[PDB]
Amino acid sequence: QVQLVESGGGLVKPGGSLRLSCAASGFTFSDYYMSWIRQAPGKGLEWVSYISSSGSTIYYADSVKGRFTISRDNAKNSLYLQMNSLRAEDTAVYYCARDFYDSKIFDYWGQGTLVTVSSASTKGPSVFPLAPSSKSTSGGTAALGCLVKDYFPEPVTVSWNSGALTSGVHTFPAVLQSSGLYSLSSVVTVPSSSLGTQTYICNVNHKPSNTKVDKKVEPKSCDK
Amino acid sequence: QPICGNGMVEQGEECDCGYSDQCKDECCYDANQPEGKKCKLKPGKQCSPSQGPCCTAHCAFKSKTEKCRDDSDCAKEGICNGITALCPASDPKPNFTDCNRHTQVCINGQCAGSICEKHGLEECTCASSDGKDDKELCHVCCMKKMEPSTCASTGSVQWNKYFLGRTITLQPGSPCNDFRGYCDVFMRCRASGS
Amino acid sequence: DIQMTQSPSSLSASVGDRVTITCRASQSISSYLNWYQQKPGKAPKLLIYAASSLQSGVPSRFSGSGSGTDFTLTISSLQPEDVGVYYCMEGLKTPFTFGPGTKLEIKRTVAAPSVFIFPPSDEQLKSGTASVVCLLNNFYPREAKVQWKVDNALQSGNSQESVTEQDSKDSTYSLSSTLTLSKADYEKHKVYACEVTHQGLSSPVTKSFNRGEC
Ligand SMILES: *[C@@H]1O[C@H](CO)[C@@H](O[C@@H]2O[C@H](CO)[C@@H](O)[C@H](O)[C@H]2NC(C)=O)[C@H](O)[C@H]1NC(C)=O
Repeated sequence: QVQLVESGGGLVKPGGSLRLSCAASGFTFSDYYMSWIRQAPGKGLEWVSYISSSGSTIYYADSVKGRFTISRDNAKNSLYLQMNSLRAEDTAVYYCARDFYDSKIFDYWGQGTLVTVSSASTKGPSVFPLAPSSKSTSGGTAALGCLVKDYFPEPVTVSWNSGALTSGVHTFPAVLQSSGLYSLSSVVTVPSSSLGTQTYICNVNHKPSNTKVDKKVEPKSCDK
Repeated sequence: QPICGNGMVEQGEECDCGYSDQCKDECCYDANQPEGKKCKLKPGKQCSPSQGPCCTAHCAFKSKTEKCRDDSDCAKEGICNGITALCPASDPKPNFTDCNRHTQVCINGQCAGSICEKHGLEECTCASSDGKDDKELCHVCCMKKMEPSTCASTGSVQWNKYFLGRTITLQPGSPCNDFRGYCDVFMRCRASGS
Repeated sequence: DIQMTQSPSSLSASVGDRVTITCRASQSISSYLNWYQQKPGKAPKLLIYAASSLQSGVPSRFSGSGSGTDFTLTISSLQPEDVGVYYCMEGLKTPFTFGPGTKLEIKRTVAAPSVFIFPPSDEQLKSGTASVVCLLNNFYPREAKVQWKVDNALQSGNSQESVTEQDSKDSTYSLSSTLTLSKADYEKHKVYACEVTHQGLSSPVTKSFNRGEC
């Protein structure tokens, strides 16, 4: 198979520099050209760099030349993309790709990594459960959710039931609260019987604050 | 299907100013006119701009010695014939003139072959043992007539008398690697998928 | 300078409708052009490598075409999982240029939105604020209208509506608003509700709860 994993990317102040790495698990990494393509939050894709198998050919884009220094290590199977003097227009998600033996241009891509050039500061996400109906009916009518309040840079991951719960899960990027605060809510609808049968918990990983919170959602259960 | 009304003028008709709502050209009957005058040239008119670049807006032939086709790598500036509304055939530029960003030569009044045959040679495809063998594919190479073993790059001690330290690079769209690839902008031979 | 135009940009059609997307080129770009499909949150995927060539594993309904300055992608039969944003990228005369992007939704029969109301958590109440969430799930179209009649007083605005994308599995939407208030605001009113005015609902079905939340 082919799988590319990208690491790095976060909240960088205007100017400065940042490091980005691409790990290529399975393919003859020394027999394929590599490349980077990025997309802004609300724009289209845009190519950045194109790298030969053993160096000797390193191209960039006219909008990044003098700011991006790219490198690779075929022995370590890694693809570094160092970027310098970041401007506000560099806030985007950067995608690792493989520009094949110049054929079937980019046969595979990675999931990317968001880069935020905001001058703000990272804030820890508070987690609050959205409880289901304690006066439960039957036949499958129920719903539960988690609220990630005041989380910032952007990126957050939500895995209900540690990846077991996938069908019926819904999540969509949040909007700034008054004082520059993202607040995302994830919601899943489950059978009314399972509401009283299984235990349902949301696993949220806030990579930038490096805070991982596992909050279970249970009915109101008043009069304890 | 040679439909009258299309912006291009086909056989049978002589002018295609278009439908009435856009037929700004007064020299031509509208496409939505009676079939007797179906996209026909108006009476008492000499030409129409749709016929070619050698016509005036007042439906009169552009005079002779008036430019109609620009100068090209292998073509000289075309002058209007003064007798027809189309630009006549341009006189070709002289043989073996540097063409296609100096990668080719002006043969048959067009741009084909390569600079190799300018120097009395013929074009060939080089090959390297190890390393950046791709770059050599987008580098112009030349050979003696019917002597493939003489193949060597333009920018070498061989062919130095001809090219003088000029590693001529193929233009994008030119085939390479014995037609297996086509040279790209980044000077990397590419093609023949899979 | 090569200019890449993509028409249409927005496109809504039902299942099985034949779909054509045209990538317009300023000059004679080469045939080394590939079409890619992207879904939100995920990454783009190869659809059609060079002019009229199907990539292995891609559904076989797609069919490319085109030469010179005009290239064409043809979806023979549109399907629920074909919702997404499509791009055209050329080659060999191309600093890896990407087309503007053809967005493509799907059309389906109107479905009943499942409406659920979520009272805030107790831990947030001690912090100083409170957030009540109204939820609409698995509906079509995007048409929505949410009202927060706290103590029957139709105050509005602290709600911020979040609209998901179309689930390819069933071609439905989802939505959610978030009413935010303070502690004194929480005890300011008695009974809370959220009103829904989807066109597929013959009546404005409203889910409500008392402040006791139990
Ligand atoms: C001048 O151009 C003409 C037109 O192309 C040349 O005529 C042909 O040139 C090619 C070039 O390789 C030859 O292979 C053909 O044998 C030529 N003749 C024909 C009938 O095609 C001509 O050779 C050029 N040079 C001169 C000195 O006239």
